[PDB]
Amino acid sequence: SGFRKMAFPSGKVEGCMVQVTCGTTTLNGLWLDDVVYCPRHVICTSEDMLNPNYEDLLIRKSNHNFLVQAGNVQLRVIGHSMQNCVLKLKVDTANPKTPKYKFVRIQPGQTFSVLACYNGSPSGVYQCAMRPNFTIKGSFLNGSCGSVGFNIDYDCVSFCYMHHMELPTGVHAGTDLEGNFYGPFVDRQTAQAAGTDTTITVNVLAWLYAAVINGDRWFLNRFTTTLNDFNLVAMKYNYEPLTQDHVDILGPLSAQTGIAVLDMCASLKELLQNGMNGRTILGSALLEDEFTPFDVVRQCSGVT
Amino acid sequence: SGFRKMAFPSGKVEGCMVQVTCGTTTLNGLWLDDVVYCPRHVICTSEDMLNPNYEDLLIRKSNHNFLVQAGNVQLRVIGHSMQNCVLKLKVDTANPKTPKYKFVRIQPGQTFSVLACYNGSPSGVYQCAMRPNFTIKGSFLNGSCGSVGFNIDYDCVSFCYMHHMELPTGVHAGTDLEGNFYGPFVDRQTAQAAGTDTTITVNVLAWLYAAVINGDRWFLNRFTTTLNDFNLVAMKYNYEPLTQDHVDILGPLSAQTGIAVLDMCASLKELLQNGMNGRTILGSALLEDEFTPFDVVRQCSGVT
Ligand SMILES: CN1CCN(C(=O)Nc2ccccc2)CC1
Ligand SMILES: CN1CCN(C(=O)Nc2ccccc2)CC1
Repeated sequence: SGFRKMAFPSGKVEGCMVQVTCGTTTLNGLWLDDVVYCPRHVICTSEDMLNPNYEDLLIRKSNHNFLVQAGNVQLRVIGHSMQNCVLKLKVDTANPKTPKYKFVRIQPGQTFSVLACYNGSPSGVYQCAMRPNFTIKGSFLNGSCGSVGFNIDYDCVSFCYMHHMELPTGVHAGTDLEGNFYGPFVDRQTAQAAGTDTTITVNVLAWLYAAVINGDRWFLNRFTTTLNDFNLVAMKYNYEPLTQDHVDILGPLSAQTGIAVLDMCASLKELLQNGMNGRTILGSALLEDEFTPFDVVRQCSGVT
Repeated sequence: SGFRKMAFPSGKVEGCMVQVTCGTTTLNGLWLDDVVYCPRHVICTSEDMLNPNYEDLLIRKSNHNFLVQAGNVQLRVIGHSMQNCVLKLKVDTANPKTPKYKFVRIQPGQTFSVLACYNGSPSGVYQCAMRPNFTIKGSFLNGSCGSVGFNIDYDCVSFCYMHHMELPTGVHAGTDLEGNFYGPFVDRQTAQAAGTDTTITVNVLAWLYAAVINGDRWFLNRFTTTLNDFNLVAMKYNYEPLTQDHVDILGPLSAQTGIAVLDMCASLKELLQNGMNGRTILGSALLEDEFTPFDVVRQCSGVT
């Protein structure tokens, strides 16, 4: 029993983190097989970051200008190609600790673990969500760029995020491992403002199921509702619309708890309309939206 | 920028997790050098757990009755001794992945990472605190016993917790690695009720410093207070008393922020007396007490 914001074990990813240095800029890289992945803005001075022409900047760089260090051993760079907003540095040694892996572009509302790194060294690990406005609310200081987000499926690591940017508003933007930014963000130091940070409604409902399962039940009401009724209320509170797909995904939690999904929606509606009145749910005073229904099934069943 | 509930990288600890089976009971063990540490209630049937005489139960057990599996390779048990509420199983092989380590008995209010395991396999990692009533609010299902709490100091892992018990109230009790329970708890299935779960006041203040540092400032008031005045208010709200030691520990955050510790106390006093009025601080609607001042210095400085 008990319900925690829980990251995946980071060890498989620790074993992939390296330091990448280009001139004066040092940041993190991901060593998988004989390729090191890192943000292409490694080739930028902070001055460059105002109006960087990455192709032009790259002409001046050789393989020997990219210093790649895995612990205290240097990796030889034998090639590099810019793929979108990532550099792929080919090195002459395959990472002996390469786990089984995929690159997956996640959808907004999807959760993942971040291993925050500095100089190719892990500082810590925490569970995030891709917000509906394609930002993440990370913890990232200077040197954290190249820090990655991942999921683990038994022994396969699916890398979904590489950290690139902090917006002037202190939220974070980055890419998939093909170097495509999530949302409208670019690796430029400029006015980029995130859209509305909506609540991930399906994740809130899953978390309400996790609460009931762990004994926090005070918020269960006598009411039900409909998707359309629920959604009129959701929208007014900057919650994402709930779809039949969302209802289908919550099915198992519904079955296990014997609480219909629309009944729970109607519990959630009253919480929105009436607030918590100083009460808490799994030790939170607001409605948590960074657990997916899969996260809730996983942690309430003990998947390893 | 940004502030996250952040666990240590779990990889050094992943490499120590094994499965221990005695008859029908399977749970987790910690393999360091040629010793595997696990909860002594591995020798108990759920029936035993009502009124277990561990010495008597142990007479009937041989080295060959303790099945120790590290991945899919069995470890030979060549000896075992009961030390308090832990079994130490001597095995003929030293764990090749043994990191630098200590056993440290932590104080209440101290934070640590848990690597939740099932059958010697890590499921996830999360940051806890030892509550002032010596419970932790964990996430632990059947088979999680032997899951450990730790801190990392660069490359040294200080193991502080081994998980043993869930109280009837769904909070967790366990031991240091010498097998001494934190607080008044025993490995018996009975009426054990935790005391008052007080708020770790020094941790709240550190978190208020982390907020200011990350730009959340709305709660900064024009007032100051004194330790005695603050404490009259603290006590009424089931906050731990604040001591000069606590003030001394907050010194660096005070220096960095230029907010005197007693000024921040007086901000915290108004928060207690006036609530949040529907506002949030680092995306929380209550006052977080599971970051130590050291945690706040660490994450705001990027220690690896
Ligand atoms: C911008 N360019 C792109 C091409 N390029 C390479 O090095 N390519 C390469 C890739 C894999 C192995 C060997 C060489 C130089 C920089
Ligand atoms: C309860 N007893 C305690 C003694 N004991 C041992 O095996 N001790 C041992 C320790 C280290 C190496 C070899 C033997 C049996 C069970």
